[PDB]
Amino acid sequence: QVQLVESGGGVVQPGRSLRLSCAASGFTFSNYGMHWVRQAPGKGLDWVAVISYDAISKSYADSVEGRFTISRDNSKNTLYLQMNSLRAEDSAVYYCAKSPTAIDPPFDYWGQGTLVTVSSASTKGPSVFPLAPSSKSGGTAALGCLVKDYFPEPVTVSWNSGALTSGVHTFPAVLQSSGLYSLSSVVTVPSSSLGTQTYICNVNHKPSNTKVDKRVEP
Amino acid sequence: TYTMCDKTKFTWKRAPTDSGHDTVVMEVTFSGTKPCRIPVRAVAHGSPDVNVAMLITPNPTIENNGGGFIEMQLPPGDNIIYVGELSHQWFQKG
Amino acid sequence: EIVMTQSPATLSVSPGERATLSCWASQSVSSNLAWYQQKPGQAPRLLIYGASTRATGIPARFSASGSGTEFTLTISSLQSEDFAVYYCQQYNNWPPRFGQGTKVEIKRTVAAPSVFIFPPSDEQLKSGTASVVCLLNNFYPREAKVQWKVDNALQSGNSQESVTEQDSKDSTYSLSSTLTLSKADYEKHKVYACEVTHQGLSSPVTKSFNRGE
Ligand code: NA
Ligand code: NA
Repeated sequence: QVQLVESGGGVVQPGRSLRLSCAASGFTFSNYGMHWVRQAPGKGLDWVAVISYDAISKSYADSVEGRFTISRDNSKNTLYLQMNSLRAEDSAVYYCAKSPTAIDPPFDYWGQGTLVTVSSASTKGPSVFPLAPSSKSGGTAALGCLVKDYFPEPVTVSWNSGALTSGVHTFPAVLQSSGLYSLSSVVTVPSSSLGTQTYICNVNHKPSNTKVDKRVEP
Repeated sequence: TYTMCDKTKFTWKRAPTDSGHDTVVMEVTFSGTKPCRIPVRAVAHGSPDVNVAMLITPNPTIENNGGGFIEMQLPPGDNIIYVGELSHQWFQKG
Repeated sequence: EIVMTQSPATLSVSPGERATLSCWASQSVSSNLAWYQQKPGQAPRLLIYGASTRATGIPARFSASGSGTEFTLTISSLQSEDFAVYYCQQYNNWPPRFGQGTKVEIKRTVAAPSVFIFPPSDEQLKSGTASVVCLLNNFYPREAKVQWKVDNALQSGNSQESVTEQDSKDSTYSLSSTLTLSKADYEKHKVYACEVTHQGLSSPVTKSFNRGE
């Protein structure tokens, strides 16, 4: 029943502005406080702002006071976060969070989050290169794909269109000095399988509309 | 500058009572996030839209350590005092 | 504001054992303390509110207690889905504040990595850059050291590393490291080697190839 869908995330250049929204359903939105919480990549949870059930009360974390504005439309069951003067350190997954009461925490339900990337880099689809299996990679051969120089996050990878899941490792991207990400995805397979089964990594980069399938051959 | 206290988290510490000096006094306990401004109002029975609580304590708050006292005047007749969702009937003499 | 501290930062326990997580407040937050669970790549979930009350659909092996400045969360008989990051949050005083989290990971025996090395592809090489990838597969514990050597010279500042979440099946970690040279520099050298130090290896393990060979 209770659902919180965020949207509005994306790339924004430093100093500029973004508005997030969160559409609520499955509960009487107008009876409950709503909060925004954010989480930078790999860091802890970070409270941002609150708005009371009736919009009369708002409070902000100190790191965003005077730059963010929280608001809500109770006839549209929608929560908003207007973010001005964005800084690189504002980059995070932003969650809307429901209160079980009129304003206070705790947070009984959470959205899936929306990714805000504050950066000057241009969107770019990844180049996908094969990590070929060799002797240099007993009964086991490793192979994979190197997903290089894309922006922004995220990218998804599958092997044989989702049919090869066992033994697959898709690693967290690293941010290179260029401001672009790279990631690798590897599979361990029986080394006798190289001579019979095809291995093809599927790389999808929704932000740049890139879709790539590299075949990885010995 | 304070948010309004979460209206679900009040109980009576001292219920509405006559102060002697022509006012109504009361104490509340608040179990939520502090500090905050106490939402307080009252209505004449059958007149739910018109607040009639005349506050002598005009800005009652729960502080980090104290607060909870409210003083008001009310019109004659059957009234209901609300502190958040917490209520108490108060009949007022003429 | 209130500073919330959690201890320890990481807790390794075997399945079926009990995990006790601590949460400290710089000043009293009465009983207005909540606990959250967050699994890799997912939104957090409320576990405990009011210091000791279980949220709905939370199983009984989760219990919590405390008031004032010290709170504990206890997980009895850890099940594989219980392994995640746990955050406390005080909400006695605005602004509500999260602690920094405690990672609960599965403890297992020491497992040495399998090391594989990947030369740059010919497609990347015609683009003017060369990436050499070293893979450390299925090791425990998480700490591992990878050194890049190019014609036996230790490399510095030209590599980046990444580590997966704990594998739910065998409780191991995997690590990928990329060494990036320009095509010109890559063609000036011959031996490219990845040297792996880890607790399950009697001595460091080197995997290498010869460019062209
Ligand atoms: Na409150
Ligand atoms: Na926080």
